[PDB]
Amino acid sequence: MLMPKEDRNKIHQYLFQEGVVVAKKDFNQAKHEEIDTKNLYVIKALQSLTSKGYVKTQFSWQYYYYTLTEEGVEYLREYLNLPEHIVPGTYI
Amino acid sequence: RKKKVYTTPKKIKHKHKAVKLAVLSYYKVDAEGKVTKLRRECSNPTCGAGVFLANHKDRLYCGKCHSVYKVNA
Amino acid sequence: ENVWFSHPRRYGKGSRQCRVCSSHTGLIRKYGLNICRQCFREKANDIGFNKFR
Amino acid sequence: IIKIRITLTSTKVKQLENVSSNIVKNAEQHNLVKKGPVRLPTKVLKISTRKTPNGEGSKTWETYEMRIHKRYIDLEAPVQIVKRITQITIEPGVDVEVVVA
Amino acid sequence: ALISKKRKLVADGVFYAELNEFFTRELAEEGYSGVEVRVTPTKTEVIIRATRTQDVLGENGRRINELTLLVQKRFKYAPGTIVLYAERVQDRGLSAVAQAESMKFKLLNGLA
RNA sequence: CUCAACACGGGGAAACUCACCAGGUCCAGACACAAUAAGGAUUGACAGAUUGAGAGCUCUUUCUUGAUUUUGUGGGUGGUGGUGCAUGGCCGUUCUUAGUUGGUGGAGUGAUUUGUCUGCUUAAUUGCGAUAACGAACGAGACCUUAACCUACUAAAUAGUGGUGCUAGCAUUUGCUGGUUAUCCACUUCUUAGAGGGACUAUCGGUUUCAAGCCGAUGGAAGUUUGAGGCAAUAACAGGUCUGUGAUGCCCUUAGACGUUCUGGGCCGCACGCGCGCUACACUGACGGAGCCAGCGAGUCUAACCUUGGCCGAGAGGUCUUGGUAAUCUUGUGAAACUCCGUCGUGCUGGGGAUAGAGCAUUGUAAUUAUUGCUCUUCAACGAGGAAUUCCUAGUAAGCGCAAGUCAUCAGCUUGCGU
Repeated sequence: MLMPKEDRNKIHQYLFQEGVVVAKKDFNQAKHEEIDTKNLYVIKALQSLTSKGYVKTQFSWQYYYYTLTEEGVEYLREYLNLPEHIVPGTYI
Repeated sequence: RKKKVYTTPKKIKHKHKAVKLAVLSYYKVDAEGKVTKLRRECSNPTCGAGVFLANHKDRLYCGKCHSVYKVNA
Repeated sequence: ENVWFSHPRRYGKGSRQCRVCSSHTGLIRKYGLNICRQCFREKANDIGFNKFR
Repeated sequence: IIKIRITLTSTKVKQLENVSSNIVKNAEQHNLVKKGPVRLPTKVLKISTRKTPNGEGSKTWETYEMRIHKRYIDLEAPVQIVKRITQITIEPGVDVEVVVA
Repeated sequence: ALISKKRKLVADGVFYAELNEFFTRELAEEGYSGVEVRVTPTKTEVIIRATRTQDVLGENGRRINELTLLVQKRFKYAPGTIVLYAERVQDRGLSAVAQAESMKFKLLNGLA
């Protein structure tokens, strides 16, 4: 993917912010409903993460389900943020 | 369907490879040390004096825009 | 490339599709169901469509 | 006091009638005029698929039904006791809406 | 609101079937057996019927806070208006869904 | 491709569907390694050429972009590509029937057998009985849904009825027919739907071994298992489906692609043979006025669904509004056959409406290879259909339309419903 760097930042921060992405299996879907980027970018960015680890995907009823694993939460820190921040629902 | 014939002329032709010229960022340099504008800047408020207007033949064309900035001269 | 998905899909079988398998054949869109004939038959029980008479 | 209306809709007979019974039981626990449960005609929602995938075989047809039972009770009550009776009788499978006037 | 009860009651059914197929696919390794929704005012609630609740309820609230987000992202619920519970199973020796998954995973370990 | 393919794939395909044909783009080739590469890995583009094309496709030109890409090596992914004779699931069929199997005992060296049967009876391996078997299990039945009955219970301005006010007409004598969105009161026969009652072949008579049953009459809303379904064994088929599935093994392909997407076209092309049907061959009819009667249902919030009423128009249709998320409005769906009065008058005629010409509209980005509707004109075969052959036993056959599915538009199809 070309996927310009200011759109990795929107995708990767939101995955850090909540820990989950669902995103609607439909390519060329023109501005995904939660992140301000395209829906094709959301599906293909997190395919790159999944093949190397870092996130687990579930597919059901034309929808994806992305869950940030423990090897990905530590990696996504230095990509975007500083330490001692909790991505997932681990925050009580 | 057994095979393909490709009656079109045998075109495995591809795009220009974002044509690799030499170093090109040159306003012009005089001796010690000044520099002056050539291939002048754009009239766009969103082009903050950093873009070069190509002059092909009686055209001034900006590349910051996707398609079209025509201040022709 | 500005012609990539440019054909309109606003009516007819190309626009609608199943919400379980994304097919265009045998769709049921009564009461806004939008499930194929074969998919609906496998999960009519979960929706609440039982077979009495 | 205020004129109220409670509308009940479900697909289960046994789970709905006892909820309306609790509504009326709380209605004459502290007495007030009933306009008791007026049962609307039951709705049968029919889906007639064929039987199969691919069309091989005798042309056999199925019909599936969902039954919608609807009941509305037109009460009047003081403003205080409205919230408690609308919140106590909450049961799975029964959809309750309350119209203010 | 502003939807007819014919389309409302059907949409509740397809919502349940989508949830059920999600948890069969997701909680396959935890012996999932079913769900039921309780559509109430003020946070409609969902109960998960799975044998190993100590696995479904992950470490320190993970693995069900994740599933709470996954449901409300996909079904466009307001935050905090859905909660997910896990009470275990009523006599797992008598559920055919749970005994088929037991039969399935025993086969995948190379049992005769 | 016999039943068990041929209005079947919910298959009524203008694009989309779409798998096929002539062509054009794109990667949506993840990751790992190696190379190029901040003296720039790469990306995008105005105008012109070019192209079906306002595709920067590709080229001319010279701007932009910046480390995500590119190239190569392995892979990854997708596939309505193959194999249904490698499979799952689903379905059809054997099979509109009554059938199937353990345990213990008995017979036989054994495969197997008896149980599971001479007779009678039943829709039924349903029973009475007989009995080297006894006691059982599934199927049938029982069960569930639905249609019939309830002047009984529970009450209903989202269903009615009667009285009452106000009011219209006619008669006038106190009556009859109406209107009045809640004017008010009362009630639940009709309507609705919860809980129930009700049929058990009841009573009587006749038949048989005197049993299981059967037949006739009476009563009853109901006497065929009360009617109709739903459900539905053991064993199977090389039955159908990989073109329902992000069900799936193996094979193939994977960048000039069999992926995907876009413009066009095709699936509808006609010497001809077959299957399901529609309209007919007229007087028990056609046409014109007039009467006027259903039941099942469907319907729109961030989207234009069902549409009343007024106005315009020959019509199709248009327009201004309205009601309805619905026992409330469309809708009493004022359906059609049917009924009454008249015109026709035994003539392929005023039966029939194929084929064709011209116009007006509607859906749609788009109607040519007529989408469909309407108006005028054109007026074909067909005079009751050979051998064959289908379906059907009572609110059934047949006639007659209506709603829904498919749908944006298209119903000569189907699923139901009533007359």
